[PDB]
Amino acid sequence: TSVIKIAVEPVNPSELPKMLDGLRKVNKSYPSLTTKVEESGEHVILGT
Amino acid sequence: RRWDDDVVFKNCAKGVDDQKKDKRFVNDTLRSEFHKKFMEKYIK
Amino acid sequence: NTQELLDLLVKCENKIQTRIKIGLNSKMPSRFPPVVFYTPKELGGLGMLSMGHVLI
Amino acid sequence: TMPKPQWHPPWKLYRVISGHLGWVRCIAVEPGNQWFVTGSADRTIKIWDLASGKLKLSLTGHISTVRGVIVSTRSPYLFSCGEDKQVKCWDLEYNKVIRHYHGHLSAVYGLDLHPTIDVLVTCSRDSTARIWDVRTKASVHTLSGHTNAVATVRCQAAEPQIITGSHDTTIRLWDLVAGKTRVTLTNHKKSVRAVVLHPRHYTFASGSPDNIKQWKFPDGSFIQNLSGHNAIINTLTVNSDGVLVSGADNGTMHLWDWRTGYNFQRVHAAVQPGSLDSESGIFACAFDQSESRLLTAEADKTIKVYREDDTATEETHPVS
Amino acid sequence: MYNGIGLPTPRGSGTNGYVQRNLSLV
Amino acid sequence: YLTEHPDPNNENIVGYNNKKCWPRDARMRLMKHDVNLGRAVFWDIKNRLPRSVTTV
Amino acid sequence: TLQDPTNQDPSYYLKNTNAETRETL
Amino acid sequence: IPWKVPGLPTPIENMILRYVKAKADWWTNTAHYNRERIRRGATVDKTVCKKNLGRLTRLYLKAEQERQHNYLKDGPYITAEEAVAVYTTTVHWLESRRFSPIPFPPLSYKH
Amino acid sequence: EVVLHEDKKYYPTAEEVYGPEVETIVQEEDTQPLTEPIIKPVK
Amino acid sequence: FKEVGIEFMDLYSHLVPVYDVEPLEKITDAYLDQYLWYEADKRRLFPPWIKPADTE
Amino acid sequence: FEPLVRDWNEFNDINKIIIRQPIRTEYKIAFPYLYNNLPHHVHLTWYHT
Amino acid sequence: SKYTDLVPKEVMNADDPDLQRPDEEAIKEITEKT
Amino acid sequence: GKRQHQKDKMYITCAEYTHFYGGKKPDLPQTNFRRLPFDHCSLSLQPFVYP
Amino acid sequence: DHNIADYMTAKNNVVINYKDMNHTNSYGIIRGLQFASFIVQYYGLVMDLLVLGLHR
Repeated sequence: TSVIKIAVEPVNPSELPKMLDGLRKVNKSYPSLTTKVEESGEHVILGT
Repeated sequence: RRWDDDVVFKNCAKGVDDQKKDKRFVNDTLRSEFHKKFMEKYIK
Repeated sequence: NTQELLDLLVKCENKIQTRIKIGLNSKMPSRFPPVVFYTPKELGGLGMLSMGHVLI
Repeated sequence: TMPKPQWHPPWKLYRVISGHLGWVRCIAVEPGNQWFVTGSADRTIKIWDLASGKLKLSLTGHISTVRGVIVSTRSPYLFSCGEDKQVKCWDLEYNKVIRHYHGHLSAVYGLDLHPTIDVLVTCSRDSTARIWDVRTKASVHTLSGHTNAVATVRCQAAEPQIITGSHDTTIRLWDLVAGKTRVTLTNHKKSVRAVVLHPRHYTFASGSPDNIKQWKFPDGSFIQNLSGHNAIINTLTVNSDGVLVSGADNGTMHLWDWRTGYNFQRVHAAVQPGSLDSESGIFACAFDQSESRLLTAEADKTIKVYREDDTATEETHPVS
Repeated sequence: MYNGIGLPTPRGSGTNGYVQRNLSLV
Repeated sequence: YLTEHPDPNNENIVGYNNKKCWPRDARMRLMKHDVNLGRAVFWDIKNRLPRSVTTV
Repeated sequence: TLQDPTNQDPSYYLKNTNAETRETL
Repeated sequence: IPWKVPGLPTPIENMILRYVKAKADWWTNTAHYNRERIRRGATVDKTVCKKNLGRLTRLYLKAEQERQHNYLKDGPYITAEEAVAVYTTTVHWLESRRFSPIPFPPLSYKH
Repeated sequence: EVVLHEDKKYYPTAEEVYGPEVETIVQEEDTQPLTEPIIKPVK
Repeated sequence: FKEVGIEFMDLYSHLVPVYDVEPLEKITDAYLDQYLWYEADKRRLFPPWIKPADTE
Repeated sequence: FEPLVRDWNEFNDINKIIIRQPIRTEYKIAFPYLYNNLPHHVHLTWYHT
Repeated sequence: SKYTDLVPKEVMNADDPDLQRPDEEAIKEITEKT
Repeated sequence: GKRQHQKDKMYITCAEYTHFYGGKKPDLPQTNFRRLPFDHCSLSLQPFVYP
Repeated sequence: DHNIADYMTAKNNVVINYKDMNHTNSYGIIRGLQFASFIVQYYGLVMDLLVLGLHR
């Protein structure tokens, strides 16, 4: 199970879409990686 | 009977409305904006 | 309560002592033990008041 | 008397750029038309955008007035000389000065790069010119012989490879490999401050306060006297279409036809808001690589850009 | 700079930069 | 204040300057109401005083 | 959506003129 | 001090005004960044602080002398209305506080 | 209005002296850092 | 009156004007200064919000 | 050595942090991309033999 | 040294080819020599 | 050569020019978080009563 | 007393001279007079009455 949970955020807020682009790429590349978006806008990664 | 009834002056800060000092480039250096800010900062 | 000052005071106390050692053409710490600075003028020292020997 | 000269349209001012804090002394355009570089009495070198006219960058290494800039075509370098006796090589990958040349005795007044060999040639107020290896920073030669400050220096592949005009009112045509003068041209009466080489005509013009003279390579044979610009002229620039520009020290440009020596336009531009009417003057001009726009670096601290006027015809402006 | 404490360089500080933990914490 | 100086892009937080000496819990929180209340108070006091005699 | 976090005259300047000022001007 | 030389030809005078303005820009910019270095602590040399103080004083007095000239030419900045309102307000204040004005000190003044 | 000393302007505007058909650019600041190269190499 | 000279005290972060007045005049001004403050304090000219006060 | 590199926010807030163990410096050396914002010029270390 | 070489030479395009600069082979040879 | 006075040089240094004389400032954050709470009137900037 | 007031106001009207330059002061006060502090406080009092009201 993926229970270790890490939150990420770009340094320049205007640079947010590129991070999202990057997130989709890691989601394809690691089979059991989970990415969520919370209510408060954090982007969260679940790994092992 | 507002709290600023017996106040002598009004509207005194209507001129400074907009700051556009940057676009105006003066070739005279003592009249330039930079030097006026300099002299305001350092002779205080 | 101001830590910036405490850093600044340690720096400044060391600059004053180093300028006195420069005046004597030497910076070797054992020719200039702190007795020569801190001792009061009534005994022949320079008599400087201390603020920079604290733990920060 | 002469043939009918070719028709050239007039040029009009369309853009004034103002960011320096001293006289703009030199100007040069990158080989790919994206940016130009100006040097100033401000001691900064500024890199501007050629399309938008915006300031990209400033570089500040020099100690005194930056007197000449040039951009290398075969390497990513910018070379600048100055009145602080120092010639620097700027690496545009790093925006850093990477090497410098030493041995000049006084202020360096201009510099040029040889278009095939990697040498740099600088001319100076100690009345010498010097040929520098670009890499190893060594004077291979000091061209000596002028008796007053060398004001301008130009280079080509064909013989003669170096032309220097000077404040002792003479022109000298040099052998690059021996380092000796071949030809001395003493036709001017006042000091020769600007020399221009035609792109494909194998001639060159030189300017003095007297009049412009137009000469023939390799031997220096006099062709023609272009007269009428009664001012100290600081720069000559020639177009590929045959337009010659003379920028004066009192701020007037004269456009000329190279072929016939016909003066078809006179331009005198206003000064910037702060300045004095005596502050008008032109220290450099350059066409871009497209040759569509003309850039003049001036003494009221502005860069003025001229554009060729498309609505005018031969019928509107006749050739007299 | 171990554990986010200390001067990144002791140089020009006027001191050797030795850091110890507070012994009077409760 | 918002009648005289309308702010559609809410840039009033940009000019406002607060004490960087204290920690973030201790500095002023730049909330919309409070940033506009402060600017309105200052603007009212600034209107009191003729520019020829002095200003703030 | 109410909330989605992911997105002249001389007597200008001169209020309250008193009697002595009006009479003087 | 205003500089005029009556005989002098105008090419020569234009050249002189050109080069004096160039030197003035070089002087004033150097004043501008040496003050920044003095304030930040970058200089430690005392003669450069003396030179900057000298340059700064001259620049201040050029500006201040202009300010006085503009005051006399461009009018008082306090209008008649604002001045009478300031004056009348002070009179009402002093009148309500029942202030007795200070007299000239007599020569047989005990203090 | 009456113009105060810090308000007053001595010279006419740039587009007053050059005209409408001329575009005036005042560049006080630049748009790149020194860290970003002018000729950037390919990676 | 006679002319005053001006100098600047360099405090490294700004400059302070220092005025030099002739001595005769200076004695007369110093006497007037003391007298004016004594009578103004006795007659209660300055209301208590005006600081620095002598008492604190 | 000498250092190589030389605002109010929600992401850095202290009410949200569960301080269970401190993060030592050794952990930041060991997994540098996980425990550092901005790892520049960082080398991955040999994991285990 | 004489007078006749300071009077203005003919001003017209008698010969386009004569004023044209040498070809690329000659300039490459002189470039290599130098 | 020894780089003995590097802050005070014969010209304006690169960092000094950036920080004071018109170099490019990084300018990282712009109005990062400026949202009125949901319970407040947009005009008054105070808690509403009749929404 | 109007005599004292004339003396103070006339005393502010002097030539200021540093080195080769000099000009007449006619606008502001010269802060280095001995009684200048009085003038500032008293003139500051008038500015206070602008910021407050007479009533407050």
